[PDB]
Amino acid sequence: KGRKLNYSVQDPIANYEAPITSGYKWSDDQIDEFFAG
Amino acid sequence: GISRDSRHKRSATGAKRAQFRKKRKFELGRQPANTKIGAKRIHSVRTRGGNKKYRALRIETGNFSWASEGISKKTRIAGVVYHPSNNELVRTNTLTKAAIVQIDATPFRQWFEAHYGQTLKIESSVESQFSAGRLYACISSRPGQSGRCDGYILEGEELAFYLRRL
Amino acid sequence: MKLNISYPVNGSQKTFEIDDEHRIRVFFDKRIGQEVDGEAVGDEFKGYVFKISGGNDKQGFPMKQGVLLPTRIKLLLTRKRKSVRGAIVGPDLAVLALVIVKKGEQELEGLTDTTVPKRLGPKRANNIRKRLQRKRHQRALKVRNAQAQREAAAEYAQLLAKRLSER
Amino acid sequence: VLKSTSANDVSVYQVSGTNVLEYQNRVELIQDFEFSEASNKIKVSRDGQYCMATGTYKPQIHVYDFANLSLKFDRHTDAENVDFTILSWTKSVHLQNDRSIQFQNKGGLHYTTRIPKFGRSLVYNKVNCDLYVGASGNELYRLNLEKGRFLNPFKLDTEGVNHVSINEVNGLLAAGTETNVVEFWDPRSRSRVSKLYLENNIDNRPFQVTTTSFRNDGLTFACGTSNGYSYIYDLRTSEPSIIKDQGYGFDIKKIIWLDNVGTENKIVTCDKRIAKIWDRLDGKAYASMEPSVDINDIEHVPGTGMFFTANESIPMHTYYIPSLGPSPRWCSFLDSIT
Amino acid sequence: QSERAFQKQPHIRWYKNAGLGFKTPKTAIEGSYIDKKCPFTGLVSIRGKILTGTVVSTKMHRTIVIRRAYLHYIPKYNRYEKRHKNVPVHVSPAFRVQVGDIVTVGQCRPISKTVRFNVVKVS
Amino acid sequence: AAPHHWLLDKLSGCYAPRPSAGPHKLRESLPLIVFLRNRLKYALNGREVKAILMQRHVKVDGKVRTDTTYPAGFMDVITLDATNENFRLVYDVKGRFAVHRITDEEASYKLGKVKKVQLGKKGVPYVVTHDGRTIRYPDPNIKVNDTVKIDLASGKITDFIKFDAGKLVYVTGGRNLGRIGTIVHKERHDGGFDLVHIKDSLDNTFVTRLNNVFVIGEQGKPYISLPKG
RNA sequence: AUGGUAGGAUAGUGGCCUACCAUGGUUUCAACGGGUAACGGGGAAUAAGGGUUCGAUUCCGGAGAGGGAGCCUGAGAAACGG
RNA sequence: AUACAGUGAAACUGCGAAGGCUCAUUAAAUCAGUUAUCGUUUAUUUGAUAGUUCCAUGGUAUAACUGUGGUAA
Repeated sequence: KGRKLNYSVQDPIANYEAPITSGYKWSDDQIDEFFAG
Repeated sequence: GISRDSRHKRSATGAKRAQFRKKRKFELGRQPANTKIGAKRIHSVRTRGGNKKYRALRIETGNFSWASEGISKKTRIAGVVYHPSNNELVRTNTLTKAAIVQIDATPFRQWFEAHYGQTLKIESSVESQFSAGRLYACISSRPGQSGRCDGYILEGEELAFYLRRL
Repeated sequence: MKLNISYPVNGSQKTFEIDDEHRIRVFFDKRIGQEVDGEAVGDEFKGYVFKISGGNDKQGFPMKQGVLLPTRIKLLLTRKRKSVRGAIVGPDLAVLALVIVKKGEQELEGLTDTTVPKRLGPKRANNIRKRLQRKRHQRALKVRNAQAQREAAAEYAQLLAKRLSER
Repeated sequence: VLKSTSANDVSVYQVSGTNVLEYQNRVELIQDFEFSEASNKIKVSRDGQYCMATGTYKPQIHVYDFANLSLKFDRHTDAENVDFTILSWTKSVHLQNDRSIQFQNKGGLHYTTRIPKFGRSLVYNKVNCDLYVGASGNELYRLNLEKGRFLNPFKLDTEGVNHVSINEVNGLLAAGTETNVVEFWDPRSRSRVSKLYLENNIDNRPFQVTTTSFRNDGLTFACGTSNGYSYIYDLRTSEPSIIKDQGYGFDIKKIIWLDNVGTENKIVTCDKRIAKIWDRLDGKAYASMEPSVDINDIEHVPGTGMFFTANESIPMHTYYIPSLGPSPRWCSFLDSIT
Repeated sequence: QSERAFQKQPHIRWYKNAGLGFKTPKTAIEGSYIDKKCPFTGLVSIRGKILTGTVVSTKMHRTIVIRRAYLHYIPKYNRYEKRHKNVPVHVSPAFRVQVGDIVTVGQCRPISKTVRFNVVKVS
Repeated sequence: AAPHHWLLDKLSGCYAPRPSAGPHKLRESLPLIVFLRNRLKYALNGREVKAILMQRHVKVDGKVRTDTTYPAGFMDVITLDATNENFRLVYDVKGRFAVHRITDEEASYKLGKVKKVQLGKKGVPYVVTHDGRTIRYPDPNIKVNDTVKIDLASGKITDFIKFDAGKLVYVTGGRNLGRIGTIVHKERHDGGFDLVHIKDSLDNTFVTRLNNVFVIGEQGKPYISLPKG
């Protein structure tokens, strides 16, 4: 289990991308009233 | 592939501060060509003068050998069920050396009916495949180096030697 | 535009500087190999048909037969990035090459009525139409090579047999 | 004028087939489209050019510029690939047959990391940026591109997963397992929401679901199998489905929608030899795309009616449908030749 | 004697002899042990030089860690500081070597990263 | 830039002649330019030794072999047509190449240490020597380090000298290089310092290797003639 | 990390790389680590008929052909010339 | 010398260049000798080393070359 699942932090991917604020065009209330069931 | 050198790794003493060298030509690791089933395509690569090397990727016509008489005859490939040099290799169904792959044994039927007359002394758990058609057989030749698929059939002892495993 | 035209069997070829581009516009958006009529490029050459065979544009860049995209693009040829114009002919060709495969209604005092001959007759025997002493010596040296080597090999294998009998 | 195969009252064309006067009337679209005797996986980027085709022996990356009709480069990667995605333009992430993951850049090979078990699929999340990678076993991992950490891997069932996909407009993480359960996780909560089971009427052997897909309405889900049987799903009475047996039926690998061009409610299915296309709400085949060799996978270019396969031969086939749509702006004389 | 797959067998029960003054025990000529890299049946051939010494540890299987103290005529501080050496070595079906046990080995065909020697004698 | 064996004077030049490839190794041979030009001095420079090589006077091992850097190693009988020059060159007692002059019945042959006997292909016994004369079919009792006698008109072994205790041996290699006397002792070890030991004027003792020693005859009767002082 | 079994790649030997397994291995008989008159040293070599550590040379370490990356050629290369 | 016949610009060919500067500091891992490769590659050097045949000579496709041209190149 040596090289298997190193839970470390890696240098070039720490800022490889950037997030997005709104993201999903739905609402989270639309998620809840989408899969209530 | 990458390499063949001890310089990138530690010895039996535990050393450090490697930072050694730009890797040479003679540390040449080529890419692992996982040979599969397809239409027969062998890449003719060069090494060490005119040392052509046959890198087989999609070979079919396996020359598999009847064991008790040693009759290497031509057949097709189905799939490897057990090969724990990589247990994902049988999930992806490739074809490497020392794998146990299945064969439609119809030319072995033809040879038995041709040099014995009748159809069916040989073991019963391979007589079941004599009847059905698919027999287990293990690859001997190296398609990644010699480009060929040769092998030997499973007959009795080696059969149970693998059937108790998987 | 300039139109290079070639009558191949007579061996004739000449360029013609044709202005007045609505005569030219018959060739537009027709790639290499597709034929054409004389009727919409000219009136004085009617019943004419030309298979186009490429052409250098202004800036001299050639077109290779059958890719796409009648602007210029950067491909990999005999392997390095060479610039090559697309096979389709548009408004911005300098010269355009043509092969006339049927004479129509007017004789041409450049193409039809004047012609050149070929170069020179054939040289090979079968090309003119359409040693045995070496065959003696090859066979004699071959049978002599056999009668030397394949006898000398057994002639020292018998010496091995003498050593084995004496041992 | 390129020849057309017979179909149900409809026409398709191939460019760069096994058969494709012909030398002097060549119809070659993309120069140097041929690989080393097979093809791994082809997909077209989000913008209007730059398609990427993974390699076969000494596997490469093969980015083709559509506005140059030829090859840009071929980064011979270290191992043979199975799955990758593209992250806009120049960045892309790959995973090979061994449990390693490559990050290609403009300069190429920005990093090589690994996952602890052998992986089978990768998808990227546009929202908060964590790639989900499906592998063998209890383990569906994350590599977040925000801060480069690892995340608390998603606990699966026994054997594993063949394909993972997230929904686009709302994010519903699919994971096609082996025991017919589809295991929908929530990309918000990092927990399960449902464990939907797949049924049939033939039941040859215990099939495994191999292909998952969604579209940009966020209500339906396209499901596959290891038998050649397409499935549709909705939340509306989610226990049954509509099914599609295919006439050969080995393993369907690519099921993709037509949710961004005209001639709507249509979907492409693709198993090992054939790729067909049918309509929703009836289940009747619009067309099919029978090549001369097997198919490793396919892809469909957005906005227009063309398809790009990755197969087991030397070139790759492109399939143009002049009834589904036109040919794109960089192929804008395909409608003039055929 | 079969705890792994892939037809554990000799590779052409089988028996040979390296010669050169080293015996082959009768179970290693005709016995059920496979002798994959034990040089008496083996696949390896013998060459090189032969070294002798006692052991330190035989903890893992197919690892015989020899010690080798030897005389060297030191001229610097004119006294002999005592030598010590180590070498890992594969097993043989002739002696379960415990602590002590001066044994000797012959050079052949690198088996792991650091072993070129395999046991040929116990005394 | 020179070795010790050539007897090469230091006031000669800057670049030393590397021998080309050939029968013997680089480290146990002298080429023809350092033989003819600056040892027994039939030339004055490389131009005229190439001139007499183009004239083809040299007849080493019965063949002409017109080359400047041809590596004449141990006891290749250099034969020169004018003034019937027959030269067998052996080792002296301090490491150089002593070139003895011999006669025609002695230059009609040479001898060679056998290196290995092989069942190579198709049932053919097989023998090699330091010039690599792969000659057919000796007796089965050719061990390693015995001595064949080459025919030098054809290639066949004519006589054979068995390596055992009580044979006249020549040592070419290590710190015993070029000694004769072959009897104080015999000691075959199992991988090194294994040999037959050689006497001196006071019958001193010496240690060498098996491959660094090879037999030339018997205790008083070698059919090679040897130089003296 | 240390070894075992098999495969991959090799010019082939080789945990060189990967699956599985065992928890090993070096060390006070000096492990592993600390620096320079490591522009100096180690015979690396010629020695000179009196210069006694000046006094002949091979090599400081590996790289580089604007910068990392990928590929190709050849008996030999990750080419001063693609 | 009425199918070749000497000078020979420019083209194919055989080979040529067959081993040259600067920059950051490695403690028998850089180096030197040595053991071995039935554990391996090898142009050139050298010695050796080939046995299957039913009812007078095989095909177009490219140069150089001519000819028509484009482009500032």
